[PDB]
Amino acid sequence: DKPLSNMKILTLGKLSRNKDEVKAMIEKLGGKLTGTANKASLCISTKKEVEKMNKKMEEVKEANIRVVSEDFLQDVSASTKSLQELFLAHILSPWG
Amino acid sequence: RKESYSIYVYKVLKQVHPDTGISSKAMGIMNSFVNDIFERIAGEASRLAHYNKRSTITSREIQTAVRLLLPGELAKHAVSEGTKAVTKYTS
Amino acid sequence: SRKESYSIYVYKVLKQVHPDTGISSKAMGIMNSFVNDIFERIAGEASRLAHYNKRSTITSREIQTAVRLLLPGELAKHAVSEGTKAVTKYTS
Amino acid sequence: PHRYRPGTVALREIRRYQKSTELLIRKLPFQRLVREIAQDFKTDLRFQSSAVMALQEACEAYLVGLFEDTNLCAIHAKRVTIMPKDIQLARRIRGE
Amino acid sequence: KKPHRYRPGTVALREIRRYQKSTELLIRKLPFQRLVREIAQDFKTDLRFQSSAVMALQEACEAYLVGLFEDTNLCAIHAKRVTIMPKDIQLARRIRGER
Amino acid sequence: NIQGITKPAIRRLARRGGVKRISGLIYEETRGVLKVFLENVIRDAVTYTEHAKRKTVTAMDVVYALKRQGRTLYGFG
Amino acid sequence: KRHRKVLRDNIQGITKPAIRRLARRGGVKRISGLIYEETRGVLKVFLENVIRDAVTYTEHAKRKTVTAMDVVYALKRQGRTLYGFGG
Amino acid sequence: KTRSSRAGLQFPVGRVHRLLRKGNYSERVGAGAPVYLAAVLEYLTAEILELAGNAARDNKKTRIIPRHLQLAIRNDEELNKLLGRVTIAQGGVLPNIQAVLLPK
Amino acid sequence: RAKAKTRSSRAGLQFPVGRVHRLLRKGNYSERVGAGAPVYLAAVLEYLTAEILELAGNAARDNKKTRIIPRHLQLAIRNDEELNKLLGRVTIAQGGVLPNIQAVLLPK
DNA sequence: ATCGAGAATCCCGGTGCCGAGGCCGCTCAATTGGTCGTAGACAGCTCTAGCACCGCTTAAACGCACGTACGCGCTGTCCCCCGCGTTTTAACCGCCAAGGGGATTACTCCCTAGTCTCCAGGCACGTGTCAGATATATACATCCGAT
DNA sequence: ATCGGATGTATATATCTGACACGTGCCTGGAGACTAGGGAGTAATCCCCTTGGCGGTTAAAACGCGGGGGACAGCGCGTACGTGCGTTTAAGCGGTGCTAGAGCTGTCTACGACCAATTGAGCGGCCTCGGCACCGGGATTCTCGAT
Repeated sequence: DKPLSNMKILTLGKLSRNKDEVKAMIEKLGGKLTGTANKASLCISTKKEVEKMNKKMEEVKEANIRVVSEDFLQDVSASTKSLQELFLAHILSPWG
Repeated sequence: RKESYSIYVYKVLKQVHPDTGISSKAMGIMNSFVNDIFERIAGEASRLAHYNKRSTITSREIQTAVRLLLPGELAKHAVSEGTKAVTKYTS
Repeated sequence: SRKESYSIYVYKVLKQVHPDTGISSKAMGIMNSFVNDIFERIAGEASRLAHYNKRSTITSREIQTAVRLLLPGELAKHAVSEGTKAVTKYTS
Repeated sequence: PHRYRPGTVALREIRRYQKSTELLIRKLPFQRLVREIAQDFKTDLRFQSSAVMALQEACEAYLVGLFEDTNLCAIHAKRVTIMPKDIQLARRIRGE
Repeated sequence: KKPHRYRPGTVALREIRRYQKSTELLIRKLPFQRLVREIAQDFKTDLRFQSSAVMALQEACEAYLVGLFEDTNLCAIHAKRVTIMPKDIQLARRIRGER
Repeated sequence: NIQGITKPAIRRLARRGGVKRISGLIYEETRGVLKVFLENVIRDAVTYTEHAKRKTVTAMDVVYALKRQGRTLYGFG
Repeated sequence: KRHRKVLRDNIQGITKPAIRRLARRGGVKRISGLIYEETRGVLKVFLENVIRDAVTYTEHAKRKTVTAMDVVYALKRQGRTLYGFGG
Repeated sequence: KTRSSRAGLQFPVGRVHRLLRKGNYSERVGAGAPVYLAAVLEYLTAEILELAGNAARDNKKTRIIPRHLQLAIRNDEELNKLLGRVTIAQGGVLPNIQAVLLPK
Repeated sequence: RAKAKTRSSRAGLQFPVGRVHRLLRKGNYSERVGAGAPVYLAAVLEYLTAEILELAGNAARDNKKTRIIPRHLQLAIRNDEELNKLLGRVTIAQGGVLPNIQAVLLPK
């Protein structure tokens, strides 16, 4: 099934999985990748972008776009968990 | 004058994707595809009859030719569709 | 019970190309396989040609064509010459 | 002035020509070649226009598939540059 | 006096000259036949074989692997290796379109 | 005539084939290969045409030539 | 009444030196030790396809015995036509 | 009535029987053969057009075009296995780059 | 009646024009089979058969055997370019392979 | 580098055997030799689509420069695989036994070729709407120094 | 590593045209209702070839042990091909117009399916002997560690 069916997903900064793997996961889950800071439903990175509060993640914060770890998509693929749990039990940002 | 499969293809398209249409080139490819698969199954059904000295292609030569030509789940599902159809047709 | 094979005609042809030479039963079995394969290729192609042109009859013309398709190059020209020479002789 | 590095535009071209479906050889010179080759097997021929389109679709598809096999042979040799020996290998494995 | 030893690859060449000259079936008959029965029982239980049907299966298999090894050998030589390796088999099969 | 298959046209084909870098000897090699490929398809198609007593080569003549060589081409049939 | 116990692991019946002999006939001078399991994989895939088709010709005939003709027809349709067992 | 309607098929059972007889595939053709064959052709037709319409819907386009047929047939393992040697006019090829060819 | 005369003997063929005509009908290849077709086909089969046995007997002579055996058929076929082209996807039982070592594999 | 052992190969020749060539019955399938219906060879007509050729546009092919990253020849070195001696295990061969099932014959009846009559399906061909091709401006996605 | 610039890309919005979806008339092929004869489903019998099994020999497999030569990493450098510009040419287009020849039509006759009576040709069996295989011993080739 495709949980991200209509959703836009921003990728920021360093990732352990490469860009094409994260894009392939977004596609397999039905969502759309972007690089634009202010129009996504979810933002994705390692801890680094929120840990630094990088200028691009400050735009994500002022947009109130909730942030998930790179590996939190692995659970979105691997389990039956609800979207809210995947964005609350799994979250990086204090905003959302 | 010039027969084809095009309207039956279109009726199948209306069953699987009601909103969808099909370009003339794509419809020409479906006519090509249906004729190829038909020639494969009929050729192999013929060869099955000759190896067994049978005069007749029955539903069973078709079923075997299909089990030979198709891979895996296409083969299993195709045989089920043939079984369903001949069952339904019989009454 | 009664089988049939090309084996005697294979043997006759052998005596004509190489008088002194004999042939093993396994080699003879291979020639019977080969003769049947080539017969089925040519007859199969001649069937398609007839069908494509709406002709109900396979004739010498369909065979002569099927041979130019199936055989390579010089092997084809010789086969076509042999096929021709045999039919003109048989016409007498 | 600005400049892309070697191989960058080649990758940009791979993405482009894999995304599109148009025939890639100019029509008229391909048609002209077909006439020269045909003229030897029989003089005074004519072609249906669609028949030359079928030949172009065949030749382009065959060459593209051969170039994919050729690409593997160069990669196997640890090259990225294809070379005539790669074509000759691929064709010999195919038994052409 | 040191024992006589051929240098490496020298006997391998002599084996190639031997096994290309001969027409013998190179796989042990009985283990090949057990493999056929072992595979066959996945499609239909309690099958039987004409003895010649097993011979035909072996002749096919030996020809098929020999041919694949020739293509594998070209793939190794093309990479400037003398040694065949699994990537050669994977290449040869992919260019044949068996995968 | 064969040199009318232009250098960039061969590059475009190699690009569709995913090829990144191309040694220049490939163009003349590919022209050779293509001419062999066309010779066998045309000779078979022309054979079907001439069998049918036509002078005009049909799309079907090409389709049958490709189909007997196993390079089965849909869409023109 | 009788049966035989199910056969196991007979793929390892294809001995290391048997694979070497096939490669020697195939003109191979040196063999990396990783080739043998890969080769067994390929042979098993080949035999699965040929047997599946042959068994299907046997089933179609309503026979229980696989014949040389069942095998020849399988090989023929797979484009690996074998002479010496037909006719 | 019609043989297609007794079978519940969209495919043309009557035509299929006539083509089986007229092609010289055999001396005789049993009444169940064209029913089974029409069912199999219809199923395979639906199985392709299922995927082709999904490929079209993946994209923005609403009508199937040769590109969509090619992407469907090559993405699916079993259709690609069934159609391995077939060329599709105007198909192009799968988006596919070997990883060795990329930067870094 | 006149004395019976085989169609093979009218054609100057060893191959059986009668059996070939029978098989062309019973193989369902067409509705009808024209009277020249089995002669033409028999001549072609005969020519190719003679062409193989020609080369096979030569290979047997070169190998100093009076009897053709499957090995000589394989060698004779793979030694002719047009036969090997006609038979490139055929396996010969008991054939073996051409004697062939890639030149790079030989010692310096 | 050219030169002695020595190891495997290729080469005589006596044996002795079983697979191939030949010969004989004889069953049946090929031929001889008569209808007759129709496939298809041939003549005529017609109209469409392939070829020819024309002038203009502008996309594409070409030729040139240049530099960088690739191919690749070179060296080291590390370990794998080959070659060779020993142990062992199972393949192989002969021969034994039972009986599954493959091959064959014979019946009889289901069904499918075949004819005729009927009509609805599906084709050829009109036609109007709207999917998507072509801009056209726009807001990214990602590459390349420069730090 | 970040960051700015740039520039190639994919994205909204707008038109607009020609391709496809639908509607129509009709004509021919499927389908309904027969008929009838032969294809193949089922029984029954036979015997053959398959599967199981046993004991003995010895060929091959598995194994262990060196050690040298091959894979492959690293790397120095010569060059050949990628990216980009200015140049030029020939592909494309949309035009016209011609006419060869693909296509349908109508006739009629050459031949090939058909039947049936007839007989030699090819197959199934029994030989018997000579081409081959098999050692046994022999000379020749080619390899290797000397030099």
